[PDB]
Amino acid sequence: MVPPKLKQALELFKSLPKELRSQVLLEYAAKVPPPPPGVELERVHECQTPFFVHADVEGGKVRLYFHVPDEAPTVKAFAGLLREGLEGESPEAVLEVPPGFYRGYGLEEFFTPLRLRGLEAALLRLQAQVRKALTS
Repeated sequence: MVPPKLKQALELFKSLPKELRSQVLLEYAAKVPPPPPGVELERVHECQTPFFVHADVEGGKVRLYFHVPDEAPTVKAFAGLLREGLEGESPEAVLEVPPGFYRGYGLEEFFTPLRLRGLEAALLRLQAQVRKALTS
């Protein structure tokens, strides 16, 4: 099931005031460092913008990597929220995460049911990139 680091962010979100929730989603993106030189990110067709993600596990922790060209706030926001409650997590917990772990809160109403389509692909994709790690 979804980890705490995340459940916390979400729980805190649905708990935080909308107005704030907005500023929160922003901060998150602000807390999104760039990937290392070499790593290869896969574009997320599902999403309109050229959103590149890359899930992996080094040692015994997961390593999330996002790349936003237009540095979209709504695109980065999520990308951040993902790592916010995944970065450092396990490759099994990150997989145990459903494609709609933001429904039981108040994120969907933030990134719309459309924008989600793309954001989602992010997880689904990563989750597909993790399976490898398991036996990488």
